[PDB]
Formats: sequence, C-alpha cells, structure tokens
Amino acid sequence: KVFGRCELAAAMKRHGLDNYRGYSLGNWVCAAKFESNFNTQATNRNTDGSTDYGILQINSRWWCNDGRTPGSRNLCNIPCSALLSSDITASVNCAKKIVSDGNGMNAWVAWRNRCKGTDVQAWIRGCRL
Amino acid sequence: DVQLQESGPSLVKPSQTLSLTCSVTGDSITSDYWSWIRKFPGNRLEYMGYVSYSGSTYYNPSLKSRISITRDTSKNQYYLDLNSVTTEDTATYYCANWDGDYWGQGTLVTVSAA
Amino acid sequence: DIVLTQSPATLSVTPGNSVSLSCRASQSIGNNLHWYQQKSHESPRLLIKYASQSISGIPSRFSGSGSGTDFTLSINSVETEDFGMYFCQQSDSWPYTFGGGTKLEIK
Repeated sequence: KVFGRCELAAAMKRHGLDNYRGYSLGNWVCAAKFESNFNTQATNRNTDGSTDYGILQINSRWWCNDGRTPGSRNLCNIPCSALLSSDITASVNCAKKIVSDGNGMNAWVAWRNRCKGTDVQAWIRGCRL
Repeated sequence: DVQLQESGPSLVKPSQTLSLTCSVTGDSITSDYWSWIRKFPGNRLEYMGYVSYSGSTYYNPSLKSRISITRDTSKNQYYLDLNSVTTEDTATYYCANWDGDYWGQGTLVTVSAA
Repeated sequence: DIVLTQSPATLSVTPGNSVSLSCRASQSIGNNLHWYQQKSHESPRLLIKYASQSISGIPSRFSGSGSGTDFTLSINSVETEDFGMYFCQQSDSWPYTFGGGTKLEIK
C-alpha cells in the first residue's frame, strides 16, 4: 500500500506517534516520506546482508528477524514480514521502541538527512486530521 | 525461551547502597531493553528506569540521581544500584524487559536500621 | 509527570458478569496506555498494549479501548482467576507512570 501524505499523517496520529517521546507528528510523516516514499511494501537489501523493511524501513540486523541476517538481534521481537503489511500497527510499535533509545530518530538515515533541521510540521499541514 | 530472576540482599541498612542483579536466561541481554520496577507497601508501582541497546539510560526523576542501571554481557545480567536508601525505599523490586512480556518473580527489599 | 487516575478504586463482581475499569491521563497520550494485572505474591502481567492491542496468551475476554485521555479495560464475563489488581501505565512520556490501580474482587 502506498499511503497518501495526509492519510498517513492521520493514521500515525491514531497510532499515537504525535509527540511520542518528544517527536512531533511531522517528524514521522517526513521520515516515512524519505525512507519508503510512503510505501508499506518497500524493502532494501544492505551490504551487510541485512534488509530494511516497510514504511519506516526497519532494519533486520538490529530490529526485526527475517532469518537471513548475520548478527541479528531482533530488538523489536518481531518478524520482519510483519513490518511489510498495509496495516502500520507493527511498524509503529517497533518504531516506538527504536526511538526510545538515546539515539532517537537518528536511527532513520533518511530522516536525519532530509527531515532533521527542516520544517517538519509542513508534512502535516493542509491535512484533515 | 526467556527467563528473568532477581537476586540480592533482602535486608539493607539506611544510607547504604541497595544492589540487585537480574539474570537473563534464554537470550542475550544485547537483544532487548531492560528495566526495573518496584512496588511500595501500598500497591503503588513506580517505573525506576531502563537501559536501551545503545547503553543510554532513562531514570525516574523521583530517584534524584541515586540510581544506576548497568549491564554485563559476559554474565548476561544487568543491575540496579540505588544509593543512600531510606525506609521509603522498602518495596518489592522487579526486573522486566521493556516490552513488559518478561518479568522476574520480584524480590522484597526492606530498609531498616535493625 | 503524567498522572493516571483509575476508577473505581475497588470493584466487586460476581463471576459471569462483565466489568469495565477506567484510567484517565492528565494529558493526551495518544494510544500509549497499557494494562497490567497483578495478584498477591506475583509479578505484573501485561494484558493489553497500546490501548487496544491484544497480547498472545491472554484470555480473549480482556479488551481495551480509548485514546487521548480516557481509556478502559473491559472483562467480558469475569472468571475467578481474574480477581486481583489492575494497573494502567503510559509510555508516551518519560518517566513512565502507573495508575493507582483498581482492585477487582468477588462480592
């Protein structure tokens, strides 16, 4: 599923991400935009043998288990396949645990490179929430 | 499967440092975030703090910096150190993972001059 | 910090009947409210996470509802094994905080 910008903003708000641990809703929508372009099925194989999964491109070396990644730790205690659903529930649950570490949203490279420091609120403006 | 178990003294003196150990069996401590929660004599629960994968810690402000949570990957254990305790620190201490799916059995620690 | 207020403080019910427990937050916390059950001489047990998400291994008679500041834990047809304490806990902001608890007992 490819979310519309405002569609995802509303979904993420319903999923409790607005200001979760200090991160405004705009941060999450912007992260999804540059990480997966709002595509819940997006995957990206990495050089280290891990793969990034879903709307928030959650990594198989640290966060989810895809059974094919060396040194996997499965910090989110969830199979990566669950992060490839049109239902963002599992991705949000894991994203919350990820951001609950001192590194915060810096875990998301695209967010760090294209969102951090910008007017992230613009990503939820002009939307019926 | 995962198992958690608290260990340490049950009787401590006021002003001393309370130290508890949580032994994790079934998986590496590097595979989760680890927490400490305690229950006061009157059904009051307090989330003391947790340590995440990067080593960053989060402590309850109520503990006024008397708390320290550390880990030992080689022994697959993590710890709780609470300095300068008072009778207010008498409670049942539990270790559990951040998700709250795994909990230890809990251990009562009484702070008394006795 | 975020204060969670639970009501009633105590609830007496006859097995077979249904009950609903309330937990209200001092400020909006989205869906970041979890429910725990705790019995004498035992560690807390997670029943519902993120307001309404089910937990594997928990009886289906337990359900959660709510968002923002008002949440509820419902037990459809209470069983004797359900008597004990129930606590809500929020994870929206650090420090995580617990409600004062609701005691469910047989009447």
